[PDB]
Amino acid sequence: GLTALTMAEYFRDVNEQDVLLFIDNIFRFVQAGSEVSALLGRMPSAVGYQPTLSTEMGSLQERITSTKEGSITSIQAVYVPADDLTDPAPATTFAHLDATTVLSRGLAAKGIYPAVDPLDSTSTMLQPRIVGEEHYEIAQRVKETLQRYKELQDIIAILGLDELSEEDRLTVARARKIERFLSQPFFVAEVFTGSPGKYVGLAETIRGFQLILSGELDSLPEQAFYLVGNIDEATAKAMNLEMES
Amino acid sequence: GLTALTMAEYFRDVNEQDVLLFIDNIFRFVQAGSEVSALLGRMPSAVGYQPTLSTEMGSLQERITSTKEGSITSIQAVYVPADDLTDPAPATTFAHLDATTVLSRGLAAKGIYPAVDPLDSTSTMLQPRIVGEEHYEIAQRVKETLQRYKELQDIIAILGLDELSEEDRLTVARARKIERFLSQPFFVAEVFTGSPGKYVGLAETIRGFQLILSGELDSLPEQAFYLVGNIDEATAKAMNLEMESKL
Amino acid sequence: EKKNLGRIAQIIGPVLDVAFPPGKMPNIYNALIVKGRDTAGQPMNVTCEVQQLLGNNRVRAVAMSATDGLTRGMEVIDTGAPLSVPVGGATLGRIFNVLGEPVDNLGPVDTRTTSPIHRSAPAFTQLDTKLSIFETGIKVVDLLAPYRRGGKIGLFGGAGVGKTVLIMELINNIAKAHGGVSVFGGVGERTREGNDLYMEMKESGVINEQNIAESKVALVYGQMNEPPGARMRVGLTALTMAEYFRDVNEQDVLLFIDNIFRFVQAGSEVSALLGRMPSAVGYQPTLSTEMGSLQERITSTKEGSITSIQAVYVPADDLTDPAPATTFAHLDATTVLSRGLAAKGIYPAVDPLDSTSTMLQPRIVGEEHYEIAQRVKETLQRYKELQDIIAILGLDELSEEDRLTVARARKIERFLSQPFFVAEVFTGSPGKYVGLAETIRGFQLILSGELDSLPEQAFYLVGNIDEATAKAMNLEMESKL
Amino acid sequence: ATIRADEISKIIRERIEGYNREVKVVNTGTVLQVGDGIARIHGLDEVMAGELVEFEEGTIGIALNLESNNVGVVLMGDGLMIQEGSSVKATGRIAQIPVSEAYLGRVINALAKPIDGRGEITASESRLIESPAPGIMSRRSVYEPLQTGLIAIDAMIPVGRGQRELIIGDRQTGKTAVATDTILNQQGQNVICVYVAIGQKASSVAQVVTNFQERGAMEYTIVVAETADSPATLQYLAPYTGAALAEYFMYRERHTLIIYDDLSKQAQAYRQMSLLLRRPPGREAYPGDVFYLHSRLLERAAKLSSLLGEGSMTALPIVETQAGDVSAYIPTNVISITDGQIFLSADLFNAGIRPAINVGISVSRVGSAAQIKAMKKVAGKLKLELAQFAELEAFAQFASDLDKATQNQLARGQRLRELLKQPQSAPLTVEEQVMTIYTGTNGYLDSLELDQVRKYLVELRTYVKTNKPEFQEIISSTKTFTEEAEALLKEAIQEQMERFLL
Amino acid sequence: MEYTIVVAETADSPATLQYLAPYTGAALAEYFMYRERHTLIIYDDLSKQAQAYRQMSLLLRRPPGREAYPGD
Amino acid sequence: MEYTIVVAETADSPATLQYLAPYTGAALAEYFMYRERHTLIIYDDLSKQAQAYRQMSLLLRRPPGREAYPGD
Amino acid sequence: ASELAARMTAMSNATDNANELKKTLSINYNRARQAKITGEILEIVAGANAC
Ligand SMILES: Nc1ncnc2c1ncn2[C@@H]1O[C@H](COP(=O)(O)OP(=O)(O)OP(=O)(O)O)[C@@H](O)[C@H]1O
Repeated sequence: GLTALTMAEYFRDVNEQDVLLFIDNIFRFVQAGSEVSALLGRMPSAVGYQPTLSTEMGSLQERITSTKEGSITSIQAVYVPADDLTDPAPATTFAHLDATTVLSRGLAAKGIYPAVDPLDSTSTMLQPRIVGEEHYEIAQRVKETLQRYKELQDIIAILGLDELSEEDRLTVARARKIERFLSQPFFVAEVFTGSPGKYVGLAETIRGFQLILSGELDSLPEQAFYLVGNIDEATAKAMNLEMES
Repeated sequence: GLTALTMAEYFRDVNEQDVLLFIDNIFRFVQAGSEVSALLGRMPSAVGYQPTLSTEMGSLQERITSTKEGSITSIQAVYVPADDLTDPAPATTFAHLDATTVLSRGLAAKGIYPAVDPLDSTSTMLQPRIVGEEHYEIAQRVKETLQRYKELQDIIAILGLDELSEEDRLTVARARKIERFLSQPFFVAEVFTGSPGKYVGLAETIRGFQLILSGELDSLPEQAFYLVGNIDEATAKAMNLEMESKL
Repeated sequence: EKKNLGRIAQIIGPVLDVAFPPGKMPNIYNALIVKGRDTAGQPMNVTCEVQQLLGNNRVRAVAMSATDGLTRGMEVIDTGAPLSVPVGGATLGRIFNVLGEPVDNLGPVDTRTTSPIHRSAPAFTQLDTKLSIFETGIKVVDLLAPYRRGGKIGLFGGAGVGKTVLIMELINNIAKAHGGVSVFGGVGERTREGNDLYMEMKESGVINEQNIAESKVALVYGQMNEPPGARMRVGLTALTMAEYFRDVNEQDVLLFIDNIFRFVQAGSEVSALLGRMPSAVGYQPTLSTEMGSLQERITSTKEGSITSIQAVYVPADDLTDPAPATTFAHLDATTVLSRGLAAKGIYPAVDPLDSTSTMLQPRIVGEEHYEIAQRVKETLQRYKELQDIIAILGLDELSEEDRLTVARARKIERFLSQPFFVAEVFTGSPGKYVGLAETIRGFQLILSGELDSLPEQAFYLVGNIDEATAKAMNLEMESKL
Repeated sequence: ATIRADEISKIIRERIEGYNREVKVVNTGTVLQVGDGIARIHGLDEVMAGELVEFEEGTIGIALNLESNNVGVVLMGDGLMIQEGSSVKATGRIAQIPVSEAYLGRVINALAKPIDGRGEITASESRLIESPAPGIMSRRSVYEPLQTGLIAIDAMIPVGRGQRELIIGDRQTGKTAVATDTILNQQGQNVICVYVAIGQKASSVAQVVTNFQERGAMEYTIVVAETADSPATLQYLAPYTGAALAEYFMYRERHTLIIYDDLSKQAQAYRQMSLLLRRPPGREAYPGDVFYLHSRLLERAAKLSSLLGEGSMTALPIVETQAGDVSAYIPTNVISITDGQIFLSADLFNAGIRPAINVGISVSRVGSAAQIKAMKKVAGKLKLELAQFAELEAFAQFASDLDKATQNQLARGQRLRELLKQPQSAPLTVEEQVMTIYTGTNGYLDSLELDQVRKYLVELRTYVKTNKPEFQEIISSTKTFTEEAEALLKEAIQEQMERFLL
Repeated sequence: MEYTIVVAETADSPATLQYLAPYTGAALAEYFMYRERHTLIIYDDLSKQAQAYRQMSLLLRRPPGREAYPGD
Repeated sequence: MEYTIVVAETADSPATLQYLAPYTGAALAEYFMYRERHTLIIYDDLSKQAQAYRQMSLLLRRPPGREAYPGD
Repeated sequence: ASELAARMTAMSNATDNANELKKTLSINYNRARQAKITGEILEIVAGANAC
């Protein structure tokens, strides 16, 4: 991490470029620190890591700052161990990051790739000044629908889907449409399975989410929105699904 | 804590007068022992307290006893660490504390203050020949009604309030009435409530609970029993609420 | 071996660190007796084994008896070999503690032959290939959940369910049908239950109080009174006492090691005493290694099988935590004794549905055995389902294509109950040993559809299926009167 | 340390006879504190970090962590007969293992020592335990298919030569007969298997090795077997010698297939080997080093580029979720270190699907790039049908429907799922599983009695190759599923349907 | 109370007595048993007894097992 | 901004500076508290201060307690 | 009778789903219990030495 970060900061500070550093598995850096400091005689800390688990990775993260000459947009694929976010090695990275997107294994166990959990995924750029009140308001509405769905998942537990009234039934149908739509065949996931990738823009996906939340798309089934690009292509996939029956 | 105990022990050994020591947060008397025992060289015990948690806690609590020269009544405001009611610091003090009173965040999040649990708060002075037979019977009936409500909390929350019986529904509404009636406007908690405080005696609360759980007044609205001094004030608040409903 | 006199330098509780002269040192697991002096005035010697070496000629040893009264500087004597267990035909009937001294006070045991406890594993060439079914003599075990000879077996059911009459039946049927003997290996056995079992044996003809060395059990009782180093090594003591039988008489041996979780508990006790940093939930770090060293010498060598039967007690009822995990990684057949079934009186109380075995597969049992066993398990599944509905609808209202299923399910649930060669002391029934072929053909006749007319109580407490037809024909004879 | 390991009275006597005197001890050291499998040797100043030091009895030890005076070694054989004061000697080699082309068929005891008892093996040592893992420039992406044999695995979760792929089941559900099946199907194509059983009851590895014996896989397989009755250091190094032994054939331009068994058990033996050292543990008391452990081990199994010769090694490790939770420390750790997971669900194996593969969870990251050019399209269609059946059974369509399945798609999905089940250790060739896949997916047989699709297809497979050897030739030579092959197999399955009707 | 030895260990009684009390009552009841009289020894708070043993061991620096309770 | 001090310490400060940031803030605000101006200190990630204190105390080898946090 | 059978099938799928939820909750509770106990034990042993 330090050597790749120096390689990037030389470009950001001497050549004035907008270089990116896709540091992969920050957690592996912290766990290597855990090994070396378990062998370096340094006294053990929280669950297993080094005592300096918030200053060593601070030396990683805080050197990644956009200076007035150039800016760097690092994408750090920090890894939560054993799939719990309370762990200190990603918990000390949550405080440093600003657009954290938690790829919870739930939506991947359901088959929704990418499995970016819409409730846990959050950013300091979801502000009115940055994205405009339009995109911000639609983000708030979709997080509202998904949060209502996740909180009545305790009732879509032991009981059945039927026990909901018409309000909860409509919000569950809309939430299922959304959490299906949030999938996308990647341009690099042509290898595993599925369609060639579709590049979806901001001003384009805002139309799809406005359309879904506006209620004008209740006719479409659930497997129509799944693994599709734009909303027009979603309606096309629904039509072709009806033709193939 | 030992300083307070020394003053009280003097007033119970020499001045021959029954004294009332209030220790606040006796759990600090164990946690500070933890912070010093860590450095002292003594090995750590369970979840993080000192090894001699129990003997130190006893060295405080045992010196508080009515000893034929007086009576040191004492009310320690034990702190349950994050409501870990199994933690060593309250688990060792439950053995020493006679009339324990477990206050619950669960019955405070719904606003029922004081947050004393009707079930968990138990005392060895609830024996009948000591406390009075009718009082003991009312306490038993109140605790049983609250236990039935806590056991029906799972059926109510999931399968709907209607899916249970129509006698058990009377027991549920009666348990609601009781667990709201045992709210109290304190004189010192007027700054939190905004309403004045009502000091209510023992016989008055017994006479209130008798009429509440005897089914004689199961018509009043639930809010008419909330934050109310006596059952007569609850009856008056029912009239106030029925007038405010249409007005 | 040698007068390796050392001084017992440090005695922390049960663990007693002994020093040694720099010349000779007992290696790991090399037993050493200390020439101790009791408070009473008699030179009682509490035996120990070297669990760990600490370098400066001081071998950290755990004690097989109470250390109350061991001055530092006492003469500790090395034996040069692990704890000598008095194996042989002599140790057939008497009770033993871990060091190998009879505590039933009958008499001394012939120490002419003795094998060390910590003999290593058998070899790859010495292990046997064929996954051979072990004919127990219980119809339930032989049909539904067969036992692997040379394998491991778990009796999940607790006490009061009939575990003692089941193990007594198994020992007596081993001595009767097979040619071998069994070795009850009670590890950490609560002494009241120990004497319970011993008296049940002596009154059930399993061991003869008038005739020792003709009996069929080698009792090894490590009572929970004894220090953790003792009731840990009681499993290995029983193991070597049975391994002598195996590799000297070439006969099938049974180890009834009592609930393994006590052995793992004792391992945790002794490791926390040695100070070795604890592992997951709190059992020793060498949990897999230690429990594997206990349960890997349970292998069918070319000489003979040494199949064991090991109760397992899950703490807080989870298969997840390491001790039941590392145990169920070894077990080859798991049969639970069900309390409700025991209260019903379907002795043996072994649950037909929840019990399973890795041997049940067709290539191991036989294609017809696998088919009939799977069909019986599906029938008992159907009956466990319809027990809900036969309360509401009744036996007549429901469809008569599965009324046959319920009838044959009652017939199977009764036919699984077998009278034992041990229950004769209680009830008076003679007791029938049922071979695997006989119970296979009986269940095939019951489930195929021939015996749909015999009454349900004609299958209860009967041996072969023709004996069940005899019971039904006698009931038919008495029906007129 | 106040009590330093270099403070035995005899040892300090050796230093106190001469303070600043005659040249020190070069290679002779007296073992002291030979306790938890970790003998602390005094002296041995010439020991390379990682030496192979021998003892008096003959028990080999790795000299991992060597301090200022004591060269603390990790003795491989159990340090029972080693008494304090015995003399040891370093061998002058760095964790070296004897390996040759004569191990094919043997049963090694994790120290390059045969345990079958039939003769001893000679070699040129030439391989290391802590080897340099293959670099970044040397690895070429996985394209060569690896015929696992099982329909489910090689149809939806394909494995290619050089693509590590763990088998994460539960206890007592597959993975052992399942890994044995993958080894066994490798009879015709040249691979040098290494079935390294880390922790297995000796009876289980005896059963597996004898299965190999009678079924002919011993001509190429190498059972580096370590029982459960073995010191944790040997269960720790067993997959390392397995991997070095398979790498001796991977670096010489020959495809290999190594299969670790109970890779959770190696992590458990490392947990033992570390908590005896009292090195500080982490989650679930693993010493935190388990990721580096399973990195050195699993990462040295990948396909090498044509620069170093076309070699390859799939790794197929077997982690056991004894906890029943895939989000436990060592299963999620090996999932993060491996290139894909083949989940063997316990509930499905208890239900009856004998290769317990569930298709939704078990993914193969190498994807369709691994499969043959023939199977890609037909397995894509089968995966489509499996998605359909998975939804129809997991979700609505319990009440009849607007959809009304069991008439269109649920019956065919049930045929597929009842078709995926194999017999016990009956491997399927490439063309045979191609036809088995094709029959169900593109609707050649839908209305059959769903219980006995396997019982039909055994007769189908018996008849088709003896009737139309053209199919085996078109699949074996072209390796591509041409449409003329579709026509001729249509004719063959027409005739088979006829002879099944009569 | 004619026939009942209430071995009493108060809280401020040191760790060793709260440790030793069950053994003291056991030594009384064992005498009364060995002299033919059936007895009934009723301990109180074995969790508190093990807590006192935890105290005295962890003070004595003996390695702790699960729940910080000592080796034996 | 004319009335708000911001005692700011980055992540890449040595853990003593993170531990002393809230104390510097409290002292600089207490100067105004003794100068009778009703100040208002606002900590941010007070978990980070105790975390950096844990890093120091574990690097000083003082004995830890719950959650590997040090004693005080 | 149709309403009572609908209530019966609602209670039936609710009982099956509650069984599934009880199994999943027991698994999560066992892993939480083991994690809590092993964290406690590592706390205790690591605080014991404190070199
Ligand atoms: N496809 C199959 N069909 C029928 N039986 C099977 C199949 N695969 C394995 N078995 C049975 O499983 C047994 C072997 O256990 P299995 O391979 O299922 O788990 P395992 O890996 O041995 O368990 P562990 O991980 O604890 O070693 C064999 O006795 C065999 O009869």
